[PDB]
Amino acid sequence: SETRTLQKIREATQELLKYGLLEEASKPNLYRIVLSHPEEVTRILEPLDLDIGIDEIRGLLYVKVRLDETPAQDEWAHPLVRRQRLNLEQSLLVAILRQHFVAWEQESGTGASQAQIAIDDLLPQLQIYLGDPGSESKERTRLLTLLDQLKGHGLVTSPDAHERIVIRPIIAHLADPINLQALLAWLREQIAQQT
Amino acid sequence: SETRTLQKIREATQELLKYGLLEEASKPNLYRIVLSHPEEVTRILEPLDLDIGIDEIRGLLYVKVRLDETPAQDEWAHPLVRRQRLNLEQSLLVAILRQHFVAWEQESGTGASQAQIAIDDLLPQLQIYLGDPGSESKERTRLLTLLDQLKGHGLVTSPDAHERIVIRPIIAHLADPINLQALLAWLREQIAQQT
Amino acid sequence: KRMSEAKRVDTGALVEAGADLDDIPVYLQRLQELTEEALPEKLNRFLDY
Amino acid sequence: FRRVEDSWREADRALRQSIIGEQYHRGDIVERLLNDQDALLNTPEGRVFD
Amino acid sequence: ELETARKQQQSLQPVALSWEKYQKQERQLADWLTLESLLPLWFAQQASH
Repeated sequence: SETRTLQKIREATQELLKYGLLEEASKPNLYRIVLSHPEEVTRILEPLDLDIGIDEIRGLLYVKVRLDETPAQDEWAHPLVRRQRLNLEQSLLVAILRQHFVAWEQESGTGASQAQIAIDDLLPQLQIYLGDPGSESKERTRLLTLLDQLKGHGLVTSPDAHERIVIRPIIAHLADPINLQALLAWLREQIAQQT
Repeated sequence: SETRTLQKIREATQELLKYGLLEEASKPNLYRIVLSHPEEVTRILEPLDLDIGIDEIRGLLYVKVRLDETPAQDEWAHPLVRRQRLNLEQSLLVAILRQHFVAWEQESGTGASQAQIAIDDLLPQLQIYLGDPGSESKERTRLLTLLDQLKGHGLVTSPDAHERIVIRPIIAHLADPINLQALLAWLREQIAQQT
Repeated sequence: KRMSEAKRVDTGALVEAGADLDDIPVYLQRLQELTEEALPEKLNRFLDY
Repeated sequence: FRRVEDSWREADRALRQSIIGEQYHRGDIVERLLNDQDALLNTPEGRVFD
Repeated sequence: ELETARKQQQSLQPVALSWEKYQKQERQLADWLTLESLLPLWFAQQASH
């Protein structure tokens, strides 16, 4: 009786849900299709109490919860969404990436040029606090494992041929980095005291 | 104004998605919510290329891959499903469990859920096919490995204190006799491969 | 009369069909089956085991 | 005694195997068990036990 | 189970017996109805000559 949803809208919505976040530079066709059918996409997602956030300046689409406004769960919890608490090393690396992404977006534009940094450049920032793990191979293994975990979190790309990663725009879309700022202040204070 | 789905409907569908099946005997309110707007559930899964399966004789609701304009090809390639594909020895143990289920059904009827068999009851049934590892603990480990996954698909409960399991009614449809004939044919092509 | 008497003592097989001069074939098939198995004639060896 | 246990386990295994076969009457099943019972009055182990 | 199997097998025997007996007269009836059909023709064939 009732007509089916359009094929491309269904496919793109499922694609984004699978990936959480996506780029026009990555898949421009789905990007434009969804942005031409935002009402349809949100209607597809609102029964799930989900929705999408977008950033045309950096060229990113991403999911977002659309529950009823501010229930008692300010530390929100959603059935279909299992939450995580990344570890102090993961949080440390995220803070490092946040600071250098902030710097890049000034010296290279707000996603005008995709934010980048070299492995040999990230490693010193970690070494400020963690110190030398014991060898260059150990340093690279540590940073690469953490970066891969972040990539699974949809935050960074794998290093290029020049060992330069690309930072996804989603970093700018974190909710409450004030915790990250406090954590970084604590880290710098500790290393300054422990040196 | 907005196309927001009613909160109870969203709750029921979110739970159904989270676990993929819903029994009235366990969660009657959500089951009756689903069967009060089953067309709504269909029209919400239709965007996702998914469909609602209903078996009121056993008071059960489960989600099943829909046919797109392409019948999902190998439907297990559907983007959303988190699990892998089913595969043979799981089918063997499913057949044995379904044999015991149909025996129990003839004994006391279809809609109930009291069927059970112990780890040692299971062990000979598979031991026929799988050979003897050399220790009872090893074959019990094999069986528990199978049961963990099958519980992951919702077929069985966890190994209880008595080393028994409870057959879930959904097995009536995974072991769909039409699908059993299709699998018998597939087994014949496996023979051809062996040939 | 005889079909009805058979129905009285049956358990599970004659339950299906009725009793008329057209039902007869089912009865004879059941008798043939219960003759193939030769089951009723194991009795006095099983009472030993 | 363990060797006798082996015989009875093997007989149970074979009986279940044959039951999965579609071809046996009720008589076949109920008679093969008695044949087994008399089967294990022959070997030295079974004779020892009985 | 053995006991009940024997009990059931008893009943159907006279049923088969009576079925055979009934078939006897059933096949017999055709002969005399055929005689009824044929009777006028024999008399007429004699009568013509």
